[PDB]
Amino acid sequence: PKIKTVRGAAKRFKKTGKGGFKHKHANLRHILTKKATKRKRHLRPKAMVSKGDLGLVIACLPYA
Amino acid sequence: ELVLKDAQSALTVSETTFGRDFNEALVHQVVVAYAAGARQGTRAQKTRAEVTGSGKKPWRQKGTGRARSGSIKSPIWRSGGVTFAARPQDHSQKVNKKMYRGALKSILSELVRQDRLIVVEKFSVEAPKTKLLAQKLKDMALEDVLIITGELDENLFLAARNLHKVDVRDATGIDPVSLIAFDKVVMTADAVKQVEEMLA
Amino acid sequence: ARVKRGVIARARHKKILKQAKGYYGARSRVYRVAFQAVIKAGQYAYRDRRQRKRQFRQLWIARINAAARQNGISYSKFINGLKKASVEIDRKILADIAVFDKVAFTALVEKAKAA
Amino acid sequence: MRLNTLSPAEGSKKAGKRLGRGIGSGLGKTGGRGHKGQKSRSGGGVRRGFEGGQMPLYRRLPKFGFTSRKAAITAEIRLSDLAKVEGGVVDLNTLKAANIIGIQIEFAKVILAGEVTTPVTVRGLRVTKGARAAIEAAGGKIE
RNA sequence: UAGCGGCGAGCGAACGGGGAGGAGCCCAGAGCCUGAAUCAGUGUGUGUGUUAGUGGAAGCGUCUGGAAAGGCGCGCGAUACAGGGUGACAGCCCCGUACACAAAAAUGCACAUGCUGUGAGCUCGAUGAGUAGGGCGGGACACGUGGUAUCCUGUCUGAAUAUGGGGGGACCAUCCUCCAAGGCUAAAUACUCCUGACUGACCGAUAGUGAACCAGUACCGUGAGGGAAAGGCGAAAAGAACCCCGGCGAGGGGAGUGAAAAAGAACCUGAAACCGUGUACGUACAAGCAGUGGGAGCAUGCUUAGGCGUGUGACUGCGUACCUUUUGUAUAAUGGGUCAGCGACUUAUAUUCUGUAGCAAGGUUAACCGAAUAGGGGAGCCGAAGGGAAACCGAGUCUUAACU
Ligand SMILES: [K+]
Ligand SMILES: [K+]
Ligand SMILES: [Mg+2]
Ligand SMILES: [Mg+2]
Ligand SMILES: [Mg+2]
Ligand SMILES: [Mg+2]
Ligand SMILES: [Mg+2]
Ligand SMILES: [Mg+2]
Ligand SMILES: [Mg+2]
Ligand SMILES: [Mg+2]
Ligand SMILES: [Mg+2]
Ligand SMILES: [Mg+2]
Ligand SMILES: [Mg+2]
Ligand SMILES: [Mg+2]
Ligand SMILES: [Mg+2]
Ligand SMILES: [Mg+2]
Ligand SMILES: [Mg+2]
Ligand SMILES: [Mg+2]
Ligand SMILES: [Mg+2]
Ligand SMILES: [Mg+2]
Ligand SMILES: [Mg+2]
Ligand SMILES: [Mg+2]
Ligand SMILES: [Mg+2]
Ligand SMILES: [Mg+2]
Ligand SMILES: [Mg+2]
Ligand SMILES: [Mg+2]
Ligand SMILES: [Mg+2]
Ligand SMILES: [Mg+2]
Ligand SMILES: [Mg+2]
Ligand SMILES: [Mg+2]
Ligand SMILES: [Mg+2]
Ligand SMILES: [Mg+2]
Ligand SMILES: [Mg+2]
Ligand SMILES: [Mg+2]
Ligand SMILES: [Mg+2]
Ligand SMILES: [Mg+2]
Ligand SMILES: [Mg+2]
Ligand SMILES: [Mg+2]
Ligand SMILES: [Mg+2]
Ligand SMILES: [Mg+2]
Ligand SMILES: [Mg+2]
Ligand SMILES: [Mg+2]
Ligand SMILES: [Mg+2]
Ligand SMILES: [Mg+2]
Ligand SMILES: [Mg+2]
Ligand SMILES: [Mg+2]
Ligand SMILES: [Mg+2]
Ligand SMILES: [Mg+2]
Ligand SMILES: [Mg+2]
Ligand SMILES: [Mg+2]
Ligand SMILES: [Mg+2]
Ligand SMILES: [Mg+2]
Ligand SMILES: [Mg+2]
Ligand SMILES: [Mg+2]
Ligand SMILES: [Mg+2]
Ligand SMILES: [Mg+2]
Ligand SMILES: [Mg+2]
Ligand SMILES: [Mg+2]
Ligand SMILES: [Mg+2]
Ligand SMILES: [Mg+2]
Ligand SMILES: [Mg+2]
Ligand SMILES: [Mg+2]
Ligand SMILES: [Mg+2]
Ligand SMILES: [Mg+2]
Ligand SMILES: [Mg+2]
Ligand SMILES: [Mg+2]
Ligand SMILES: [Mg+2]
Ligand SMILES: [Mg+2]
Ligand SMILES: [Mg+2]
Ligand SMILES: [Mg+2]
Ligand SMILES: [Mg+2]
Ligand SMILES: [Mg+2]
Ligand SMILES: [Mg+2]
Ligand SMILES: [Mg+2]
Ligand SMILES: [Mg+2]
Ligand SMILES: [Mg+2]
Ligand SMILES: [Mg+2]
Ligand SMILES: [Mg+2]
Ligand SMILES: [Mg+2]
Ligand SMILES: [Mg+2]
Ligand SMILES: [Mg+2]
Ligand SMILES: [Mg+2]
Ligand SMILES: [Mg+2]
Ligand SMILES: [Mg+2]
Ligand SMILES: [Mg+2]
Ligand SMILES: [Mg+2]
Ligand SMILES: [Mg+2]
Ligand SMILES: [Mg+2]
Ligand SMILES: [Mg+2]
Ligand SMILES: [Mg+2]
Ligand SMILES: [Mg+2]
Ligand SMILES: [Mg+2]
Ligand SMILES: [Mg+2]
Ligand SMILES: [Mg+2]
Ligand SMILES: [Mg+2]
Ligand SMILES: [Mg+2]
Ligand SMILES: [Mg+2]
Ligand SMILES: [Mg+2]
Ligand SMILES: [Mg+2]
Ligand SMILES: [Mg+2]
Ligand SMILES: [Mg+2]
Ligand SMILES: [Mg+2]
Ligand SMILES: [Mg+2]
Ligand SMILES: [Mg+2]
Ligand SMILES: [Mg+2]
Ligand SMILES: [Mg+2]
Ligand SMILES: [Mg+2]
Ligand SMILES: [Mg+2]
Ligand SMILES: [Mg+2]
Ligand SMILES: [Mg+2]
Ligand SMILES: [Mg+2]
Ligand SMILES: [Mg+2]
Ligand SMILES: [Mg+2]
Ligand SMILES: [Mg+2]
Ligand SMILES: [Mg+2]
Ligand SMILES: [Mg+2]
Ligand SMILES: [Mg+2]
Ligand SMILES: [Mg+2]
Ligand SMILES: [Mg+2]
Ligand SMILES: [Mg+2]
Ligand SMILES: [Mg+2]
Ligand SMILES: [Mg+2]
Ligand SMILES: [Mg+2]
Ligand SMILES: [Mg+2]
Ligand SMILES: [Mg+2]
Ligand SMILES: [Mg+2]
Ligand SMILES: [Mg+2]
Ligand SMILES: [Mg+2]
Ligand SMILES: [Mg+2]
Ligand SMILES: [Mg+2]
Ligand SMILES: [Mg+2]
Ligand SMILES: [Mg+2]
Ligand SMILES: [Mg+2]
Ligand SMILES: [Mg+2]
Ligand SMILES: [Mg+2]
Ligand SMILES: [Mg+2]
Ligand SMILES: [Mg+2]
Ligand SMILES: [Mg+2]
Ligand SMILES: [Mg+2]
Ligand SMILES: [Mg+2]
Ligand SMILES: [Mg+2]
Ligand SMILES: [Mg+2]
Ligand SMILES: [Mg+2]
Ligand SMILES: [Mg+2]
Ligand SMILES: [Mg+2]
Ligand SMILES: [Mg+2]
Ligand SMILES: [Mg+2]
Ligand SMILES: [Mg+2]
Ligand SMILES: [Mg+2]
Ligand SMILES: [Mg+2]
Ligand SMILES: [Mg+2]
Ligand SMILES: [Mg+2]
Ligand SMILES: [Mg+2]
Ligand SMILES: [Mg+2]
Ligand SMILES: [Mg+2]
Ligand SMILES: [Mg+2]
Ligand SMILES: [Mg+2]
Ligand SMILES: [Mg+2]
Ligand SMILES: [Mg+2]
Ligand SMILES: [Mg+2]
Ligand SMILES: [Mg+2]
Ligand SMILES: [Mg+2]
Ligand SMILES: [Mg+2]
Ligand SMILES: [Mg+2]
Ligand SMILES: [Mg+2]
Ligand SMILES: [Mg+2]
Ligand SMILES: [Mg+2]
Ligand SMILES: [Mg+2]
Ligand SMILES: [Mg+2]
Ligand SMILES: [Mg+2]
Ligand SMILES: [Mg+2]
Ligand SMILES: [Mg+2]
Ligand SMILES: [Mg+2]
Ligand SMILES: [Mg+2]
Ligand SMILES: [Mg+2]
Ligand SMILES: [Mg+2]
Repeated sequence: PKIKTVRGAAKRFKKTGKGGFKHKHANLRHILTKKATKRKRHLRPKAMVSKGDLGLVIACLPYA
Repeated sequence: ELVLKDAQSALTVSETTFGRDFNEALVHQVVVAYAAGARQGTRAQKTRAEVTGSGKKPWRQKGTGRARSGSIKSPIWRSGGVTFAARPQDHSQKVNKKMYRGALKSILSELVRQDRLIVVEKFSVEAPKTKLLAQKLKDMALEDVLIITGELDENLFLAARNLHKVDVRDATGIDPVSLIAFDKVVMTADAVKQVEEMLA
Repeated sequence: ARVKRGVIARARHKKILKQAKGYYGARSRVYRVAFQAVIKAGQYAYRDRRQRKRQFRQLWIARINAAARQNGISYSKFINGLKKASVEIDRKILADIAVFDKVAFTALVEKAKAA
Repeated sequence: MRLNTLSPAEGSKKAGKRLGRGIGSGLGKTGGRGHKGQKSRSGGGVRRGFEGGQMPLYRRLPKFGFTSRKAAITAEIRLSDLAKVEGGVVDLNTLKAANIIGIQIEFAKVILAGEVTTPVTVRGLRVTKGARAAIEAAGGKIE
């Protein structure tokens, strides 16, 4: 049978041109008023997955 | 060109299709794949599941001095098991059109270099009789041959069944293993023309 | 393609049991026991190629040390006597000479007495 | 060449790992899978994205976005693969019969992929600013 | 993939496209006219299968040998060299085979077809009510009540019925499309107790069925049920008349048969553990993984006037099995009485990487038809473009009012 993609992983990562994956930063859902705006600003844009935890992502979604 | 043995006519052929370097790996792959495609692969053993018997424990886990057993059907036990039982399976491995054509083009060109390929004009026996075909191959110094023909004639095809060293394929139905197998290939001028257009 | 393995196994066991020929009891008869014996034999054999070169040196030294003390010099002073006279002759031969040609050997002890 | 004299290219075939076949084999007794633990066990090994019970990366991170229904049915026509249809008319249905874009694609776009020669009148397709310069430089009109 | 999902584990479409295969109808009924299409009894000649079968080509001499089919020499058939048997391996000895044939009788199909027995075409109409829908509770849909369409119904209700109604994924309005609440229908599709032929990089007696053998047997269990072991003399029984020892025994030795009787029915080959008998050497003051270095003697085959090669091994240096598991094992931790046989990284499909081969801005086909692994088939897939949540823009683009 075909490999099933880990769907939850498909909904949190997106494949970039070179091969890596963009993902949204954690700590930006609730409890925002106590956070400084400089954090919240820096957490807003999408960010790349580190080389340590890349193999875990590549495994759980083999298609794209 | 392909010189004939009863005419000496300059039969012009494509320099590619009948004049390439011998790509050995390609030909080996195509002939191995062809030979694989011949396998029917009809077999099975029976796993510990499929063997007849019960799922009873022969003896209880403890207390007995025996080595803890769980089934009479286990592969380490005699009579019933075979750990990785076989199953019927399609061995027919895939071969790229271009690789197959390229391999034929290759092996069909080495018959010119090695002088196995005896290209001829009209090749047909009188009546459906092996006796005649046998007598006419004696003139040509041929014994083991693959007589490839354009118009497949009953007179010829029916006079080469019983001859083990003579096979009569149609120009459409040439094969990688067959061209290599037979000591000579007696090809008809029409068959060369068909094979030329087929391989391209 | 099922592979029976009785022809090969037998040949493999029979090979080792041929190397264990001469050993006591099960060590010659019984593959499972022989195979250990044949390995340990090889281990000891490998070891004792090293020990052979040690034992013989001792043996020779003890012959030379005996043969020199009959002439009145100890092995320790004798070898220094030979080395200070730049004599290149080894223990193997000195020990051979000591036994066979004592009248010759005596000359080396004089040659050593010079130094 | 004979049926026997054939041989493969050097490097093509590589035998294959055969575990549990003596000392000399190298791998043999614990078929290259160490001593004990879940990974040594037959049918062992943890599932994908399992970090020992720590909350996995694909769950500690937040989920974002929505999949567009429209993007599925739009195409990105490379300018090089444009003069391969019917002289110089590329509506959409003509471009589809050339097998350049899929059947269920109603919107399409011609981007600056490079290389045009013949004059192509592009009618209906949305055209890029870089491609509009090229297509017109070659001679072709738009709309 | 879109979705679903303690948005976890996992579950997972549809539209659309390519193929196989194709076919449609009948009632809720009046008309002029009607046996016409149709499927319907059954006969009925037919075809051409099935159940018995018939014919079916061409070899000879020498050489080993128990025996020739084998070696060598000369031939001959071949629409037949598939295969099996015959005293060893047979195109021509036999049985078959290709091929040509064959039914008194019983049947399976495929066209005429007399017909108990059956209606087209018309006009006109009608066009499925406790039903659709709803509330309540459940289940089915990829879809877990979720914004949840659609389907089914236990329960309580309840329309309009063709200017009518259902559906287009909450819902509404326009557009579009269909006609529910009555039915029927071959093919492509699934399967093989069983029958016939043929085929295997399937097994060859611990394998292959549990079962090559009188096996679902012996045997075990109150019973349901479980469930073995066990193949082979030789070409031919020519299966050992007779004589001898013994109890008219078993068993043996002769004789005879045979190529062979260490092929004598406990029968091809006949391994190992294990047990003997005979030789050579060692061994009754010597301590221990039993060997290994060194090494005398004795016994030996050879040669030769050389020494070796073996067998043994007095004395002597060193030396605590193997596997496992462990920081670490002679360990008094595990496992093994021995031998022989079997006994554990496979398979399929996806995916990524490496080698390799093809072709390269291209590469490649799937099911499918075809009959021969070719050739079609490019439906599709992957690549040549990315950024953005997305619209969208695009060698850029997102960010932001804009960004050096
Ligand atoms: K025997
Ligand atoms: K000791
Ligand atoms: Mg990319
Ligand atoms: Mg920072
Ligand atoms: Mg994909
Ligand atoms: Mg090569
Ligand atoms: Mg079962
Ligand atoms: Mg039970
Ligand atoms: Mg015990
Ligand atoms: Mg079995
Ligand atoms: Mg494979
Ligand atoms: Mg076999
Ligand atoms: Mg073997
Ligand atoms: Mg000894
Ligand atoms: Mg022995
Ligand atoms: Mg030393
Ligand atoms: Mg040293
Ligand atoms: Mg010195
Ligand atoms: Mg290599
Ligand atoms: Mg393999
Ligand atoms: Mg290795
Ligand atoms: Mg290792
Ligand atoms: Mg290796
Ligand atoms: Mg081991
Ligand atoms: Mg272990
Ligand atoms: Mg453990
Ligand atoms: Mg481990
Ligand atoms: Mg399991
Ligand atoms: Mg398991
Ligand atoms: Mg695993
Ligand atoms: Mg297409
Ligand atoms: Mg621009
Ligand atoms: Mg939770
Ligand atoms: Mg399911
Ligand atoms: Mg599943
Ligand atoms: Mg369409
Ligand atoms: Mg089509
Ligand atoms: Mg379709
Ligand atoms: Mg079709
Ligand atoms: Mg068909
Ligand atoms: Mg059809
Ligand atoms: Mg069709
Ligand atoms: Mg039809
Ligand atoms: Mg119609
Ligand atoms: Mg109809
Ligand atoms: Mg009604
Ligand atoms: Mg007939
Ligand atoms: Mg007959
Ligand atoms: Mg005959
Ligand atoms: Mg004679
Ligand atoms: Mg005679
Ligand atoms: Mg003679
Ligand atoms: Mg004779
Ligand atoms: Mg005789
Ligand atoms: Mg004869
Ligand atoms: Mg001979
Ligand atoms: Mg002749
Ligand atoms: Mg023959
Ligand atoms: Mg014989
Ligand atoms: Mg022969
Ligand atoms: Mg003959
Ligand atoms: Mg035969
Ligand atoms: Mg012959
Ligand atoms: Mg016929
Ligand atoms: Mg009849
Ligand atoms: Mg008759
Ligand atoms: Mg009849
Ligand atoms: Mg109706
Ligand atoms: Mg009604
Ligand atoms: Mg409804
Ligand atoms: Mg309802
Ligand atoms: Mg509604
Ligand atoms: Mg509804
Ligand atoms: Mg409702
Ligand atoms: Mg209510
Ligand atoms: Mg409700
Ligand atoms: Mg409801
Ligand atoms: Mg519910
Ligand atoms: Mg459900
Ligand atoms: Mg939701
Ligand atoms: Mg909501
Ligand atoms: Mg609705
Ligand atoms: Mg109506
Ligand atoms: Mg109307
Ligand atoms: Mg109307
Ligand atoms: Mg209305
Ligand atoms: Mg309406
Ligand atoms: Mg609809
Ligand atoms: Mg609907
Ligand atoms: Mg509506
Ligand atoms: Mg809608
Ligand atoms: Mg929807
Ligand atoms: Mg829909
Ligand atoms: Mg409306
Ligand atoms: Mg209706
Ligand atoms: Mg109507
Ligand atoms: Mg309804
Ligand atoms: Mg209906
Ligand atoms: Mg209903
Ligand atoms: Mg109903
Ligand atoms: Mg209906
Ligand atoms: Mg019917
Ligand atoms: Mg039918
Ligand atoms: Mg066949
Ligand atoms: Mg075969
Ligand atoms: Mg087989
Ligand atoms: Mg066999
Ligand atoms: Mg058996
Ligand atoms: Mg046997
Ligand atoms: Mg047996
Ligand atoms: Mg059984
Ligand atoms: Mg009983
Ligand atoms: Mg037997
Ligand atoms: Mg018999
Ligand atoms: Mg026999
Ligand atoms: Mg007798
Ligand atoms: Mg008497
Ligand atoms: Mg008597
Ligand atoms: Mg008596
Ligand atoms: Mg008596
Ligand atoms: Mg008597
Ligand atoms: Mg008597
Ligand atoms: Mg007797
Ligand atoms: Mg006798
Ligand atoms: Mg006799
Ligand atoms: Mg005789
Ligand atoms: Mg004999
Ligand atoms: Mg006897
Ligand atoms: Mg005799
Ligand atoms: Mg014998
Ligand atoms: Mg008897
Ligand atoms: Mg016996
Ligand atoms: Mg016996
Ligand atoms: Mg027997
Ligand atoms: Mg025999
Ligand atoms: Mg026997
Ligand atoms: Mg015996
Ligand atoms: Mg023995
Ligand atoms: Mg003696
Ligand atoms: Mg003695
Ligand atoms: Mg003695
Ligand atoms: Mg003594
Ligand atoms: Mg003594
Ligand atoms: Mg003792
Ligand atoms: Mg001691
Ligand atoms: Mg000792
Ligand atoms: Mg002596
Ligand atoms: Mg002597
Ligand atoms: Mg010796
Ligand atoms: Mg020690
Ligand atoms: Mg010691
Ligand atoms: Mg352990
Ligand atoms: Mg360990
Ligand atoms: Mg342990
Ligand atoms: Mg411990
Ligand atoms: Mg111990
Ligand atoms: Mg220790
Ligand atoms: Mg112990
Ligand atoms: Mg202790
Ligand atoms: Mg102890
Ligand atoms: Mg213990
Ligand atoms: Mg333990
Ligand atoms: Mg152990
Ligand atoms: Mg024990
Ligand atoms: Mg594996
Ligand atoms: Mg792939
Ligand atoms: Mg790559
Ligand atoms: Mg290139
Ligand atoms: Mg192409
Ligand atoms: Mg088919
Ligand atoms: Mg088509
Ligand atoms: Mg085409
Ligand atoms: Mg096409
Ligand atoms: Mg790529
Ligand atoms: Mg921009
Ligand atoms: Mg801007």
